[PDB]
Amino acid sequence: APSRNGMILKPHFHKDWQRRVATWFNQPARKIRRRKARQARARRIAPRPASGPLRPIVRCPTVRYHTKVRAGRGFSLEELRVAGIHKKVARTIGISVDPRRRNKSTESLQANVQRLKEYRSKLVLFPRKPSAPKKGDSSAEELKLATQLTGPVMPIRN
Amino acid sequence: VSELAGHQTSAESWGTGRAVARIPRVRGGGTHRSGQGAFGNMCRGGRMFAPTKTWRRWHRRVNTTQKRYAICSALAASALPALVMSKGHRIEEVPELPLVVEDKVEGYKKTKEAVLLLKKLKAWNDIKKVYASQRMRAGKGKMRNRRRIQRRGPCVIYNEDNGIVKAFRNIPGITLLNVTKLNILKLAPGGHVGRFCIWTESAFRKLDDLYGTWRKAASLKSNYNLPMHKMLNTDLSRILKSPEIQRALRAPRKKIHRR
Amino acid sequence: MKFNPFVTSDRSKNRKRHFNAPSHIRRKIMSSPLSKELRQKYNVRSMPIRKDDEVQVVRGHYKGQQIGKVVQVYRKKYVIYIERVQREKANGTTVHVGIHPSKVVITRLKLDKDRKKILERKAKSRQVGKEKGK
RNA sequence: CGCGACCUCAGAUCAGACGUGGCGACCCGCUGAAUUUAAGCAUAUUAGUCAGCGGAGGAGAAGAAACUAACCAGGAUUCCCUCAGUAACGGCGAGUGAACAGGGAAGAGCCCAGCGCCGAAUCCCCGCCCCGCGGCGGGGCGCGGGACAUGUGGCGUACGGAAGACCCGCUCCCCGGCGCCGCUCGUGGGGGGCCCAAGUCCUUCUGAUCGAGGCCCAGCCCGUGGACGGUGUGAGGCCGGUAGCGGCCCCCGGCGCGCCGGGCCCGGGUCUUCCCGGAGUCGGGUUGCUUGGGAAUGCAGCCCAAAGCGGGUGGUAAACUCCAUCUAAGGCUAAAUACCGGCACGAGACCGAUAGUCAACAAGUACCGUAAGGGAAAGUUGAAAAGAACUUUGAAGAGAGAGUUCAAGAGGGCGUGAAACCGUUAAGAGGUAAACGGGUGGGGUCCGCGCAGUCCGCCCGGAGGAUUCAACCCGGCGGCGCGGUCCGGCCGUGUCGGCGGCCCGGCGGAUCUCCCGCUCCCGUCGGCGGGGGACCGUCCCCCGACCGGCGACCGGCCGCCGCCGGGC
RNA sequence: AACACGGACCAAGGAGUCUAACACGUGCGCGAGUCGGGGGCUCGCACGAAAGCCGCCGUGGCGCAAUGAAGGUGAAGGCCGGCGCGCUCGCCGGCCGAGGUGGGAUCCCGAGGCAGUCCGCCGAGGGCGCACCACCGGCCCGUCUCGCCCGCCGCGCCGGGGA
RNA sequence: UGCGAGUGCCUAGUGGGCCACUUUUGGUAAGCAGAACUGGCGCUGCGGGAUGAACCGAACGCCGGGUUAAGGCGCCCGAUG
RNA sequence: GCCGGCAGUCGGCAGAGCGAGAAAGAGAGUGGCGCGGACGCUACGCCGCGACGAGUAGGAGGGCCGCUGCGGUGAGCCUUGAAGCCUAGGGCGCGGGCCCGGGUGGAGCCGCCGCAGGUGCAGAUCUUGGUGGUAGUAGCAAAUAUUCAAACGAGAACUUUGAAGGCCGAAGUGGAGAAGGGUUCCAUGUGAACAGCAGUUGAACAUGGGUCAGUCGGUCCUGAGAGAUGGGCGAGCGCCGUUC
RNA sequence: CGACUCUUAGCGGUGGAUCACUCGGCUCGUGCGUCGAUGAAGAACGCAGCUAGCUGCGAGAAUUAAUGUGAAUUGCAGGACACAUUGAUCAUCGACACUUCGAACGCACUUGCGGCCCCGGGUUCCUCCCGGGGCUACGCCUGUCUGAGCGUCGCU
Repeated sequence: APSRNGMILKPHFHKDWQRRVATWFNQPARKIRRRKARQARARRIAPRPASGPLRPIVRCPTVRYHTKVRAGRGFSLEELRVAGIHKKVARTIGISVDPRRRNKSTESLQANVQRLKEYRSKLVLFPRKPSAPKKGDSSAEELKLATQLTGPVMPIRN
Repeated sequence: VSELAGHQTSAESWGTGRAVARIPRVRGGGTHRSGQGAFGNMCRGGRMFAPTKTWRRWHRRVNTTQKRYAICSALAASALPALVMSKGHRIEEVPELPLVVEDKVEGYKKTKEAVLLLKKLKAWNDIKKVYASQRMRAGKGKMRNRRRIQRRGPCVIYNEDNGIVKAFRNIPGITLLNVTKLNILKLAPGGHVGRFCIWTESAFRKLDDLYGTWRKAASLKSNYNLPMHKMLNTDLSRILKSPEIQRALRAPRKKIHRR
Repeated sequence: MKFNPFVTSDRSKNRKRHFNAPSHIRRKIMSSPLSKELRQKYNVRSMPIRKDDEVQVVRGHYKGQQIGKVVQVYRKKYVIYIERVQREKANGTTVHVGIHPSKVVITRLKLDKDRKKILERKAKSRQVGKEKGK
């Protein structure tokens, strides 16, 4: 029974919504549960970054946005073949690899290659044995770095 | 209250034609609770009116500028000793209300010297007042894990955790506030701005690095500056007594004119 | 206050644990402080009451300077009996009115080989806090 | 007329295993309404919800595109926000109602059939030996059996792969046992057991103190311990605990190191030659259900029913043509997610015995109905039973005494004991039922501890007493000061100057331009990014002036006045 | 008052609550901006399942722009001088820069008076005119009518402009 | 002639009425049904009409004095005893 | 409602006023002894005039009206007596209600500033529980009937014994079973509660005891029928059917 | 004065309201997240010196064994223990045991009937009889054994 100028409201309360009320009192406990597992995740991988593998430079679809640069699913194989890293070695070294990503442009390809090229420069690959095999790292590069990288590795600057 | 309370029974009302008055009653049985009355707020047992649900609006969110507004007024009311005594704190022997001490207080580890520190600052009388105010809580709160109540004492604001929390821990009334984690619920208990505060040397120099002055930014918060005063000359006894205002006033009419 | 989150600190829960404690916990709750002279000889603050200790009465109607032996320990009602602490009934019989172990100071323990091993281990733990807390 | 293989189908108390049922808060697969709304009602809505059925797990499901998009393109699945109460559906009424993208939590990819190549190179079971065997495994020996060519195992799955020629520098991982060192972050992974500080000090009130006062620095001692509970009240120190990067003793686990017995000698790039797709399935017609999906979103029954530069999709049906994106009809996969059941806990601005779960107690008990099912009422003596010994009346229930307890004015349904109602005593009244309002009068119980009746200041008179008044001296404290304009510090949400701190200062800028890194081209020339460098706005040092203030923000003399103490 | 209904009495319990959507009014903070939702970071959570912080500080919601069913479009003109027909039209440079009328709380000047200067105060009359109301104008989008002009990479079933 | 005026938001309750001077419809008439203006009850107590919806007077915070309206002044019952 | 008034308590740093018919100042200049003065102003406060005071549904405002709990606050109260309850005591406020005095009681409780609600009862043929009038009233009347003496006991109309008189009249008020009941069967003791009076009594209570099978039944067989396996159906728990 | 009736007050009765307590519920949060043919859940029946109900337990029946702890349980008796001894009581519990029905499992629920082996009384197996123990349900997988077929074939 509307009276004197209200909006024609359509509340979606005609179902038995009281049986399916989702309370959010778990929010502070869920935040501690996620955080205490996040610190525990970072302590199992001692020298590895806490955020995980490297994400590529990715531009938005949906011309509404059309200019923002996101963190992608993974580096495509066409981007990996230019940089000279095999697709089954990039997963183990800490590079996100997906096979679905196409590469229609060219400037975006070199953006992802240059991201991967200078990533190998700052990467500290530990040897599998304590006696370092070929193409590892020198012992002088080890001792001045015993910390991870909080936040995403190489944060993407728009 | 549980939604099954007052609904585990299976009762429907006897129809019209009997001396009872249309109440959902228990069906049969050689029992005391048989044809008595349920499913109503008026009956013994049964459901309460408007049962309290879990999804009531328990939490209230306040704007960050408003939350930062009250803490600026709470810290500014820690000065002006007329405010502190109006709260009830014993300040008469304190040499100076903005008590700033060295950073050696951070390095203390035992409560014996923490008690001795407050006596040499002549602030022990507040704790002495707190001790005499320890009594049983009035009401039903004693059987709900709220047996004892007491006056709150001098809060100590520390900048670095080095054992100052470990010292001012058993002495009643003292609450430790981090400089970066100051709380409005302890800087102004009960909604009253008066609170006697203890500051260290590192804590006291960080106040103009947390908020700044009016001509400088916060420099530790992103976008904040001190709010503008609505009026500067708050003492109106001097404004009304200013010669440039008395010149413009007319002659008063103070003769009383009765019937 | 308590900082371990697994501690009861509840009005209903602490009384439920106290009144419904089993017999071997009830031995520990019913502990009595030693006399002053034994406290510098054993370095032990308190010790559970035993069957054949003798007791100086601290408080109550039977408070005084008499030293009397424990007759028997009644762990269901959380109380012990003393030889010279009793009360005559109406019919002339005597009934031992009990005294709670918290109002009991022990002048000398009834020693056995399972008791000497408790005096030293409480005294050994006493000296750990003195050396560590020095 | 038989024997011997093979295929189909039986019997086993054959040898060895497997499933049933229950719980079911969360989940999956079905089946599945009517109350209600639309002010009626039939589509709609309730609602794919209640009920019914089956199935597991600690999570399940889903899950690595026959995807979204039309963009300079994103890229498994799951959850939150937002899109959004939007597109859309709807007797276009009530109402119903998504999805893309973006920001986040988490983030891990893979394996088959086929195509092929390897001498079935494979797997299961029985006997013997060695090891350990309380989640029956590893190695060896057996013309010891069986499965398997109606296809096991290795390489190998759309991201191409395989086989040959040729270039690059090559040889660590896994499994089953054994032992050893680091207690292995919430401060030592987990579980269990035992312990760790300080008043029962003096006096006093009480039945009992945990009450009150005091204890050399506000008091006695501890406080990395002042939470709680018990103790005859109200306990930091009487006790258990509490706090602690505290201590001691067992049991279990993973990560590291070494030994034994095995398996495995498995790469990438270039060139050449080959191969590569899952059928009663997609799709179409029709029907029914569902969906926002609307000329049919999705799921099913029937009929038709394929192709390989093919097929699916590109939110309006159809025909033609360019494109864009995937590869369906096979399968596995933790994490972010839910959890009113159970185990063990913690907490409460929650209720406090007609409340809170039906159930604080021998509660799903007593009891009711043949049954499905329905289903209560019921907490409190006392600090301690010290539960009333004993005398007398009565057969006894019941009393009078006596006795205990501070209290029975707490006497076994006993913490206090209200009202309705009743018994008895004191007073008063009574034939217009009783009761009430206004106004008085009378009579009572108590109150004013009333019953020669309140004081407060100035002055006058005579009777008495101080180590005393004014004015001076010294010391201290305080106020004021236009001291017309004393000297010196401090501050300014006021400025000037040095534009000095510029480097012996940081921040921000959509203000400009020696070094480093990258690709393109022939040590050089052009591009991109970053770091210096200059500029601007804003915070700091120096001198002086000016302005304001110390009256939200002062130091020493000086001048005046007031107060106190001591001399007179 | 009823020959209308309920009420023998007493004790306890007993009925406009909560969530969401809103509209208006009010208080506060910021302000053409506002907000921290959600998430993450500090200290183990006693109090703390609190607080503080964020090139996440704006992803996003609301608002700053509306009008059309949609393809789409989208909120200012005037003065002065010159070039072609004074053709109220097209093209070049400076100025005002967001209209006007009426009513408008306040404030300014203010004749005079409370030999002769300054501080106020009142003052006939004259004004720029807050907010707000009414009206006339002006501008944007959809639509109707009357017509001409301009431009090109593609001269057209092109696009734009006027009243 | 008298009165300080204008204007904008939300907004409960109401949507069964009745009576009376006068005008008046149907009906023989009605304490009947149905209309117009105005005033009342509803929502309102008080004095009076013995009693009382609407009749006359008069509208109300708690009181003292005085004076009245309508009604009244043999007694009930104040007042012509 | 008043363009209401009151910051003026401007004191040897002083001169104590602006109720008064008339638009504006108890305004600055320059030439001719005795240390003195009542209240105040929670400016959400104080004070002065004028008018008015009804009220249903309804709306608004103030509550130093009240209940419960929470953050502060009263160096708050309390076993030399808290809450609760009673009161022919003293009172306050228009009122919601509140403060003391006495008695019982024995362990927690109250005021102020804000916060929050499961916050105020006379009714709802309201719910639960308790108690009245009725009222010592209706009633203890279906089936012919009891009387005398003795015993036990404290107690006899109801128990037992003896005698008398009766009734059921063999389709019984008898002697035995089936179904059902489950210790009710028997002895002793009690008379607290039940046997609508009583009871020395009972099917009430407390102690104990008591049911013995080759031949008596069940057990075995099958009837009406029920119900698996095979088979079929069903999304499904499962359903159909008893020779298909 | 009476008897009866009304109001108030004191005291004594019916009644258990109010108040203060609370080994209890409700809500939220955390960890784990585990049933069963080696017999689950549930149910029945028994078990203490005196034991009705609750709880616990299963003919080893108020608990057995072991570890930890260490002088009690208790309402009343009793008796173990020396606490100078694995030792009273408690908790943990990892060894043993766990009656009947119940998915319930030899056939059906009357607790009645069966069969196949082994052992001891009968007996010195020679058949009855008795007692004890192990088996005997359905569905289904691998393998073994014995089979069936005018199924397809060869040998004859």
